[PDB]
Amino acid sequence: MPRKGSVPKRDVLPDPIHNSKLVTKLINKIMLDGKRGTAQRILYSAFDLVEQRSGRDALEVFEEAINNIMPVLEVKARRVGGSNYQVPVEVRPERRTTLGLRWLVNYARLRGEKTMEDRLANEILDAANNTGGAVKKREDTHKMAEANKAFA
Amino acid sequence: TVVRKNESLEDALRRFKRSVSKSGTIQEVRKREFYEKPSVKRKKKSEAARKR
RNA sequence: GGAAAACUUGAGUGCAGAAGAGGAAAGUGGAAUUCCAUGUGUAGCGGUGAAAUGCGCAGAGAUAUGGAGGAACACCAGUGGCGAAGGCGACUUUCUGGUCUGUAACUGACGCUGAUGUGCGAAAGCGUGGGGAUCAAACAGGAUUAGAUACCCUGGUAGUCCACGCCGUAAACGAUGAGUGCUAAGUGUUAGGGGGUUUCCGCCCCUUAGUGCUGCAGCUAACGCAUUAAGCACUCCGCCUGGGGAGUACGACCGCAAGGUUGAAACUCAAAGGAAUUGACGGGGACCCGCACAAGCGGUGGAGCAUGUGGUUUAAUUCGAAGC
RNA sequence: GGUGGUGCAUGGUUGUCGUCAGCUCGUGUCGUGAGAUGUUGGGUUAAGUCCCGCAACGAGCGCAACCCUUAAGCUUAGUUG
Repeated sequence: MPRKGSVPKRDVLPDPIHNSKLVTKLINKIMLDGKRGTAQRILYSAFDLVEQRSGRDALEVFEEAINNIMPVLEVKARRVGGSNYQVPVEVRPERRTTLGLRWLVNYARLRGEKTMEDRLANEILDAANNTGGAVKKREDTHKMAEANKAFA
Repeated sequence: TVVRKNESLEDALRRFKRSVSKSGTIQEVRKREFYEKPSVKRKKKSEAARKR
């Protein structure tokens, strides 16, 4: 029911492993087909190469990795007819936390391996330092409405 | 014809756009774009002014 | 009806002033599109809903103290004013028209319609000289678009602008002919006369002529009108009485033409028409609702099957479905 | 005997618009009539679901649960459970 405009946002649960709502919201994103026991336990094996390439703990590195995915300018195409409609949108932190995690489990499946025992381990610690993989959520909107700043 | 100094350019842009606003200069070259007939120039002189 | 008088409202001749785009003639200056030249410079400038034709290497435009042309002259600009109407607009002046108020001096109704006649007569068209600076029929170019040269665009011809001849036509309509009496109001505003306070030129109010906006009784079919009557009365002229055919044949008049004015019938249809009502759809606007769209997650179409449709096929591949 | 024909002779009868929420009557009044008011203006909402204010009042149909049940209770019999 979107034609009323704003719908209330859906809420999160913090897992007792980390006491973080986003750790289980990282669990709620990796659940392809909603597989709870079959993907979370294998994502628990798929931070073992994430923490192999990064000695810092997960609760610090997961707010480090998405901090290079949270943008300041995204694009919402407005009805302007024959224009590029590239309107800069400073994100509300609800969707800014949401959009930083949306492109993560979209991208693990086009690398050299195709096993989610380590597809989620391949994907995360390539996408922490604002270079490649999931930063094209953030860094490509920083090269989309900027060379054409005439179509805000 | 209005010089804006002793400030920044923002209120100088907001003077130039205001000196444009309080003038029959940009409105006159808006007035003098094309021709309206004197059977219809009084339609502008009544529907904007005889109702005012 | 004629005969002898007067009064002045009504009208004219008086007097004191207001205003202006009212017609025909002389000046002052501004700004602009076009040109030629300086400086300047070199890649684009113009034009485009979308790009392009074009204009660009000559400097195209640009750019200013300053060089010019065509033609008009925002500001004072208004349900302002004047003109019978077509109309009237930078002004300074010339010649005036005419409006209006006030005092009302005077002549003693000197009036209205208005057939004839005479004028004006908007725009375009028949032509002349400034005209082609801008605009622009006709013509041109580029593409769009499913369709072009159409909606887009310019260049550009007479025609434009004005003066010099007209034609005699417009929704020239306030869709209300012109002159006179009488019946609810409020409300601004244009000019003159009237003032009370005063004002430091302004408040309130009488009146005239009007310019406007709302609004009784009366009115009509209703709209709507109601002191700037389609109300209540009088006088004159003109026009009308079904629609086409028809402003049409012919004839008459005019015109330089364009063509115009004047102005029927045969024959056919019994409906045309004016108001006001309910739906209808809307490429007219507005308002809400929907995994309708977006926000996210897969599938079918990707390819093997088997399932019955539609094609074939038979004497059967029964018979009916068939967009949600 | 007909499935031989004919939904279009038809009784039906369903799906659709469609969750669409809209749809009707008596007394007033007003109109020469053609016809209009009760469902609306203000604020509050999931749908004739509100209250104020409205020339309205009365009468409605669908209208929410009412029917079945989730679950959260109590009570009964401990029955082969």
